[PDB]
Amino acid sequence: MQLTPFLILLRKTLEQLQEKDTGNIFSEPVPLSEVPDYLDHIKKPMDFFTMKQNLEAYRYLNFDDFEEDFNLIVSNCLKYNAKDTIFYRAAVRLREQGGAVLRQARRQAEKM
Ligand SMILES: CC(=O)c1c[nH]c2c(C)cccc12
Repeated sequence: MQLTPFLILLRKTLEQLQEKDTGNIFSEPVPLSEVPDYLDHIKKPMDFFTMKQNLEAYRYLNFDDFEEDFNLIVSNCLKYNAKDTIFYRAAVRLREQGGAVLRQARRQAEKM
């Protein structure tokens, strides 16, 4: 399949995922200066800005590459934050709502 339509699709999909994160809690890396124990629990931080950089660096060449980093955003947040927090529930909401975005986008990629 052709590269350019695939990257256009991933850009649109990433924008749709960011729209689901209405608090923008996943827009940029977790600020390690404020959370010095974060790396004690989380081996690979991820966020939507880093995903955009990876996309434009041609690091995502199949849908799994892209969805893996999305899943890291969600799983890191569930792991680090207590269940009774807004942050934890925001990851649950993103998993549910972003999952639906991802399933339709993957289907578009399969038509290529
Ligand atoms: C997504 C996430 O876990 C966080 C985003 N910002 C945070 C902050 C500021 C502290 C702890 C966790 C987070």
